[PDB]
Amino acid sequence: TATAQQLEYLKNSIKSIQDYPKPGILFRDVTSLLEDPKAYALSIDLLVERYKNAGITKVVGTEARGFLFGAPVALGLGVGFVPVRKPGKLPRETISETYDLEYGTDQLEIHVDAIKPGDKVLVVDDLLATGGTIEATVKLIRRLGGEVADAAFIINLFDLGGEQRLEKQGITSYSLVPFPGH
Amino acid sequence: MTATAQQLEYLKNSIKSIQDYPKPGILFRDVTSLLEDPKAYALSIDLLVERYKNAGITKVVGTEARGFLFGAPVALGLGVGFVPVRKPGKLPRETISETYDLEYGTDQLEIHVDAIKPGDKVLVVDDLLATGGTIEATVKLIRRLGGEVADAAFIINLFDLGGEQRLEKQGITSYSLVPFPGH
Ligand SMILES: Nc1ncnc2c1ncn2[C@@H]1O[C@H](COP(=O)(O)O)[C@@H](O)[C@H]1O
Ligand SMILES: Nc1ncnc2c1ncn2[C@@H]1O[C@H](COP(=O)(O)O)[C@@H](O)[C@H]1O
Ligand SMILES: [Cl-]
Ligand SMILES: [Cl-]
Ligand SMILES: [Cl-]
Ligand SMILES: [Cl-]
Ligand code: NA
Ligand code: NA
Repeated sequence: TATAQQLEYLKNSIKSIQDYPKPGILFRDVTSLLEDPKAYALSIDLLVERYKNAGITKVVGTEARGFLFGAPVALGLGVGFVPVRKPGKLPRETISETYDLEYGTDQLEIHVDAIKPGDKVLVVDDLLATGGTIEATVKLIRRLGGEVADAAFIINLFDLGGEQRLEKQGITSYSLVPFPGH
Repeated sequence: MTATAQQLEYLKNSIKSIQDYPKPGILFRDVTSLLEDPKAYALSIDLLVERYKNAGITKVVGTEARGFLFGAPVALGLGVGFVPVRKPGKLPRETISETYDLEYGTDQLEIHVDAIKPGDKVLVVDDLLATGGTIEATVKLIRRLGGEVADAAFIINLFDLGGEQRLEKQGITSYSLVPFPGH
């Protein structure tokens, strides 16, 4: 759907920083896109347009960069936003999922009352790398009886194989900006 | 220009309160129940955008992570850039930092040096104003880069902790939707 001029504007809006966080890493920085009101609005409008007819009842966004894309997408779809958070940050009853980091593991939590049977959920995050956090988030949603088949991202690091990993869990990914490298 | 009684009631009733979180003797005001209610969440964003539509804001700064959920939709509603202020070691480009006092220790916030220019007029957004310590440090980051900040907006004001007065004395006018008593 989106024009060359639009996709090139979004790809050009994202700074890449060599040797962050360590030598030999090319970091894709979405904060330059957030600072540009044309790039930020275009990115939210394109994600909303993709899902306007999917019957989404809830958007789930991952802490913390995913909040910046999932919450505007919730408002554009006319639905509730549910955060999945690092441990200890949600105040009411939660469930937890563990996922791999580059170094060791960590947890994501969700409020148990945030998703129920008959919900259809979209997961939104800034960037698809391993897809570890998304696999964890999908497991939280399904444990509460929610349906999820869709994840949406600004950036797709397509050399890291996150998309095929999610396809095997029944998730279709939509991404605006593909970048090579790992 | 302000919430009606019906709107204030609806927003206040959309917020759940949790005793003895995150420590005993605090009554935690939880915005997640407002976020999950599309009527409450859209209303909250509409009321903040309306307040600043004529204020000449050039940038919105939102503090990590609950502030992101209100500052980002306000930035989009105003048609202006969003700048996150984050916990240390998350922002990848050149930063400056501020250290501030919490009840049981110190906390640190960072901002990208290139995100704020002299002449920028900045609105700061967070979910909840308590002592004002967090927003005070955020305002220092913005002012150290030459940004001009006269305005902070919140969903919730804990009016007993006098954050509003602490901020007005720093040239920051607060706009908050839901007042609650207590700490
Ligand atoms: N913003 C980013 N830009 C570039 N590489 C990234 C970014 N975020 C994560 N990675 C890389 O993806 C892997 C981490 O995967 P994950 O644990 O899914 O974040 C490592 O190889 C990281 O260097
Ligand atoms: N009762 C409370 N309910 C929820 N959040 C709180 C409460 N008291 C303080 N906070 C949060 O704690 C941090 C410290 O607030 P401040 O004292 O304004 O720096 C901010 O993120 C506030 O939003
Ligand atoms: Cl993050
Ligand atoms: Cl659990
Ligand atoms: Cl937070
Ligand atoms: Cl009360
Ligand atoms: Na490498
Ligand atoms: Na009007």
